[PDB]
Amino acid sequence: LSVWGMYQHADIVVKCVMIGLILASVVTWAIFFSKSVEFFNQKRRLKREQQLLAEARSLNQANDIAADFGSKSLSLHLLNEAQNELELSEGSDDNEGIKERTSFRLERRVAAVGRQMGRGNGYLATIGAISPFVGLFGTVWGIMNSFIGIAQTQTTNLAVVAPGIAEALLATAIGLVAAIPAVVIYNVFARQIGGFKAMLGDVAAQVLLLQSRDLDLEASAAAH
Amino acid sequence: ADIVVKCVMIGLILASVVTWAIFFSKSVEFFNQKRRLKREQQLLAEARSLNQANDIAADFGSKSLSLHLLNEAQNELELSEGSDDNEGIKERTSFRLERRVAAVGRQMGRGNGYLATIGAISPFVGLFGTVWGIMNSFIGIAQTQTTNLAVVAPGIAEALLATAIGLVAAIPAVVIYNVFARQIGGFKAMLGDVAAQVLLLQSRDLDLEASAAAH
Amino acid sequence: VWGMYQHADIVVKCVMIGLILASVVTWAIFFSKSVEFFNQKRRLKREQQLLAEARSLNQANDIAADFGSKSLSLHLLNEAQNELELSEGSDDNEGIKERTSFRLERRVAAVGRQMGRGNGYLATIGAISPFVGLFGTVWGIMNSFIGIAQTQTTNLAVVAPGIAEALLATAIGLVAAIPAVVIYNVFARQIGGFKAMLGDVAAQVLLLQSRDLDLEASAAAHP
Amino acid sequence: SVWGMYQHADIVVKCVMIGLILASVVTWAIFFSKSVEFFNQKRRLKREQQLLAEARSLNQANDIAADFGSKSLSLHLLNEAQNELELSEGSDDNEGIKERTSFRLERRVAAVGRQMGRGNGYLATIGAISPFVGLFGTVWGIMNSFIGIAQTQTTNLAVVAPGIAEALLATAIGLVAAIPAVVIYNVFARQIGGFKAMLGDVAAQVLLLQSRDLDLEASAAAHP
Amino acid sequence: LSVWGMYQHADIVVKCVMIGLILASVVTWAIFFSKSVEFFNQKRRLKREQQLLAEARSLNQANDIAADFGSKSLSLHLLNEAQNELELSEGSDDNEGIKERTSFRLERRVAAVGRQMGRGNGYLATIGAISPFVGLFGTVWGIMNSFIGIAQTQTTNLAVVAPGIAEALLATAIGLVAAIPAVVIYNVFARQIGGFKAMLGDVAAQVLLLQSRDLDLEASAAAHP
Amino acid sequence: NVTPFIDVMLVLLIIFMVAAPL
Repeated sequence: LSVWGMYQHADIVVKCVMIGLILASVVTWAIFFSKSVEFFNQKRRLKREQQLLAEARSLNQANDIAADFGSKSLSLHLLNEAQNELELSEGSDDNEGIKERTSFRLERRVAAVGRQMGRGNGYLATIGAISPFVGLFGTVWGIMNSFIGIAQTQTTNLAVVAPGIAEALLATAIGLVAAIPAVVIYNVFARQIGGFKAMLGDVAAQVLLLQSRDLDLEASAAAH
Repeated sequence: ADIVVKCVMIGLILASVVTWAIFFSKSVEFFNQKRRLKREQQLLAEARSLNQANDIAADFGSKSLSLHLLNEAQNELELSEGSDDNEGIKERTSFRLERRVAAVGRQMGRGNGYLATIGAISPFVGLFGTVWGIMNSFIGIAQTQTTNLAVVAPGIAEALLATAIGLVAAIPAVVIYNVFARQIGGFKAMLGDVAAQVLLLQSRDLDLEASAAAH
Repeated sequence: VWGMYQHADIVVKCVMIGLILASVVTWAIFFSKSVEFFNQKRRLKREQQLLAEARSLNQANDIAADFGSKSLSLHLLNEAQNELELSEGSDDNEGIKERTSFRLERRVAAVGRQMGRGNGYLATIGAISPFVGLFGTVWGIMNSFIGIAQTQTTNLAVVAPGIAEALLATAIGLVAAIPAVVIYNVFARQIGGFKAMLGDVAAQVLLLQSRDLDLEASAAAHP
Repeated sequence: SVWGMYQHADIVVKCVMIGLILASVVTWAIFFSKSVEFFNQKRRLKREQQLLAEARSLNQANDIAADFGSKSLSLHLLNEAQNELELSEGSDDNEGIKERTSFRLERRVAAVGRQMGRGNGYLATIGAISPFVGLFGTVWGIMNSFIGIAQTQTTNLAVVAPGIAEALLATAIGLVAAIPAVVIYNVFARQIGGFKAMLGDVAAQVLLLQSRDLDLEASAAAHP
Repeated sequence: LSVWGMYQHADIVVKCVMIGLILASVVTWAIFFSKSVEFFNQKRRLKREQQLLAEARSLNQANDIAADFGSKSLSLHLLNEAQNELELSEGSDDNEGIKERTSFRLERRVAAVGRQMGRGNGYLATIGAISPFVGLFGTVWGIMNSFIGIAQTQTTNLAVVAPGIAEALLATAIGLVAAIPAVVIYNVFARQIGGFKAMLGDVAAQVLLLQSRDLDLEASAAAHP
Repeated sequence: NVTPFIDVMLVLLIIFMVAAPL
């Protein structure tokens, strides 16, 4: 129909379906924007601080490199957690235990920060999965009113069904628009979760082994 | 109108009633648990001895899950009496937590797969409803030569009503399961934080035993 | 009609009865495992109340003695006494336990493999039964297209019995599909409950014999 | 005509359908061969497990698990055990060996899975996606049928009555390659999974035996 | 009508969708050819080199054999990681701690070596999954435009509007064309995952056992030096 | 996972629609 025609060519319940799908689309586009630019900042910071921290031959050197990151470095707070257990296991001659004790601490904390950013997963994944099924409801509603239009005519041609056909197809197409980029950029962001959080775990094992080698020095080399 | 398609639709609506009742109960309970856990997590973050762990968890009431885990810890404190093995206990006690906390999660493990798979296969039982309806329509026009699909148009519409309520029951059950499993992850994560803190408390205390006897 | 039961085809009727007879076989699977874990939850409930405070491995044996010969706890005590008889001469208490434990845990998977069978029937058949029904649809509508290319009016009741038997194929696929995956989700809750609680019992025995081997490794040490 | 029913639509659809049937036949050969092979293995390890649960010593295990035929996998497990026993020579550390040797067998157990892990993609994934192949062939046939409807416009009743039924039949041959093949690896999991138990039991047991045999050092041959 | 007469007549949105399907297919073919050629270079080369190194038997002859592999020896870089830990073993009198510090380091890099080729995979696999749904939206778009076009006046006669529905179904056709072999290629890349990661984990455990037996010599055979 | 091939039934509904004007 016309512009205001195709505004009115879909029924007001079908119109509510349309607006619900497009609004869920746009708010998760904003969620996409947030995740994309924030992970952008995080991976450029990852690149620069990875170059800054690969050279960390001492963990005290790593603290020095954690200093000139800004206060908002995740690795800075991981070294804060490291010094925390240096002060909590202050007095632990069991150098063999501590690090394991520390490790799984590590194997939550900024991973939980990563599990912060996995909060928006249900939006993209599940709304993109159910949006064609919302389109299925749009088909059910439109073809039910199409059957009403057949029962008003009993002509059984394309004319007596076709506006409800167009409304159901409009609901279907808007369900698919709300479907496909959501699930696919869900999979994009989960792959980003994988790569980024994995390299963060690489940095975590780097810090673990910095402390592990330094406490091996204090255990066996400072024995001697 | 029709009754068997209506039986399928009221099965959908009554499963929706069970689902919403479970959702309401879970969600109110989870708010209680999580805001209480927010405050009590701020409390027990600096529970710095096992005695301080009991004393800070003392005012929680008997509804503290973690107080029973302090009871778990004191239980294997008392059961490990007689032998000098500090060293085994802990892992075992960790695994006691690896039992108990999972049990806590399995405390709510019952209706989860129920409503998850209900939201999964609700379009499939709506599909069966429309299969039943359209098959009865073509039994109604199983003569030699018919025309005029208006004689079977409202029957197929009432068949599509089954798919409609199948979708209506399908959406929020899978939705609410994904929300609930998401904060299963969140709440079990915070509870594992608490469990790890208790393990580190008792681990540092047994290290101060093995080191205070050493130093 | 009785002719309408064998209407226009019998091999699609053959897959109808194939779906519902595989359903009956898995119904036998269902009610069997149902009364099985019913007996198990009642029994292990009672036996849980018993052996939760069996203070010794001797109490783990004697408090298990009233179970009858058909308890899994009896088999786990057999595993424990087996490692006792195999660690004769082993002054290393400290090893044994680890070597013992996963024995149990392989046995625990054998516990799952006590009923590892039957499950794939319910689960996978309840998944793909409407695809069997889908082939029934394609068969029926191809035969109806043979009919309406024989008539070439292609309207409207000339397609109707083929459409009806295609939907009958769909419907029997759906009847086979839904309760089968339902029953496997029920059986996965049985997996969770029985696995977890029997693992609680296994951890109980491991704690008991762990503390007893600690009392042997520190027998004349702590006094 | 019956050969008319063969020759209605097209020959590319014929090529797709016979490709489905030939992939079916080669995976039937896969199913048959792995079936008779794992029966040989099941009957074998059945009586072997009967005789080797009673293998009360590792030398009794070398006696019993030798033959059994010369082609026992357990013989190669005994070979790897004696290999690292000969590679245990010089090091009095009992405590290291077995740990490593554990996962040796477990990596060998991985090799055992990697014995038969290759080729399952054919069976399972072709059983999954064959109706999607037939779906595409049906899309092909119905689009050509719509070309035929465009050839005879203003009347679309019997312009394509049979030929669409051939394209759907393409889906049917996708359907005829759909059901059992997935099921096959389901088959080729389950008691094979028990095999992942069973053989993975006994050498582990032999490990346990060897562990207790190392106790026959570490608790018995410890003090000369 | 001719294919250009069916195609330029069709909706340009559906045309852009189908050409995006074919271009993502070209990306997939390039990535597949690259992983295939590189992986069999790895397979043949490091298979013969695996036959060499499984009985290198010295862990310095493991270095010497892996010295002349060419520059692309991943295994010699893992030997460089081992010598790095030996340089981190300086002062470490505890042989037993080192090993633990050694262990995961191999499977810190190796799956990263796996994630050397870990990129591009989820891309083309999920392309092969969801491309027919993209073509399904192409069908809904085209059939929606056609059945608005026969509903405005409103007309009848599907037979004179059916080529629009066929040009719509062409989107699902090209979506399936891209959909099948991309899932196929990730399944054979998962077989590559199995072969490469398992085999190089065998190499990793080989080096672990070499240097592990050497530290067992230094801790127990050199206990009686 | 393998759910949306109710769309095949939607294609069957398209066939039901082309059967209508006859």
